[PDB]
Amino acid sequence: GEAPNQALLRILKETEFKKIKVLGSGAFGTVYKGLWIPEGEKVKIPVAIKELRATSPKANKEILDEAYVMASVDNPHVCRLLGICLTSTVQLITQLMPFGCLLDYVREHKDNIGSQYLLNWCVQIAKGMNYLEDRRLVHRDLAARNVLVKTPQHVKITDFGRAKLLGAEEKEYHAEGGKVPIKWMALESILHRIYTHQSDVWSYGVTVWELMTFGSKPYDGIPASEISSILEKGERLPQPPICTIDVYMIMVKCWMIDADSRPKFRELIIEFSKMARDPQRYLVIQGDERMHLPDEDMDDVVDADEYLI
Amino acid sequence: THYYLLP
Repeated sequence: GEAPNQALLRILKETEFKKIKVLGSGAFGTVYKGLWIPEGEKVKIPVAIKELRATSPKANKEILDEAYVMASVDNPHVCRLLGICLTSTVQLITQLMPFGCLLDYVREHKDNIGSQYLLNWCVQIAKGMNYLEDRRLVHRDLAARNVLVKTPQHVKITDFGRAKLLGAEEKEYHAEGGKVPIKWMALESILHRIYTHQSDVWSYGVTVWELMTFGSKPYDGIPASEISSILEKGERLPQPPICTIDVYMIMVKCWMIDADSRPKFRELIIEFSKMARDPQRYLVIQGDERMHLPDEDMDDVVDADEYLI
Repeated sequence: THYYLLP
């Protein structure tokens, strides 16, 4: 049923980019802060270079489809892969998201985050996920930890390691066993390993709840060994303090057992953007009307969202 | 510490 994926995968030279700094390091290798300078194009692009140490051919093999997936997507609210570099240790180059993880940002700036931003972030994630649904794609790991902050007003969806494409006939994806983020998953995902766009809506609901609680742990202090029994018994995450019943009504609908009864991402865009126009009415935060939120040379620097191929 | 064993 499907159209040809004529997306372009760009192979980069190691001499094409400069490494300024190390953001983080792990057994999975080290992420570098750097600038990408296309040979003779007079442009410097702030990048995140994530490239790994002890490679197993299994590790290599599909660090690569994450790259396959990211190269295929093109949306203002989705992290686009800039290119890869086939060194001794394979190089993956993405757009730099300076403020980093959204989960860490709301924990760090919980004192200076207004209702306007929170509602905006909800819309943008909803837009990004809606683009993913159009591309017949299921993320399978949507969480606040996997939304990156370009600017406080611009966020993008990331971590496509578990993402899967759906065939034209396909409506559900049936997975295989492995370690999974239980407390973000839909009930059918936990029980029958079944995933869908609606299973992302569930996960989308939890992500919002995280933001509204400024980074609280979902079902904190309760063992994951039977989150799914509790979900069957009818219990859900509590209503965040700042949340009007309006906003919390929306989260609850995402946690419906009948996946078809859950809101589509295109509708979540509408409702949250409806509330985004009158923020104070839908999110009660103290000192809300007074809050404001906002590295190496910088003459030829262009952001990746402005550099088109 | 939030990736779990699925039965």
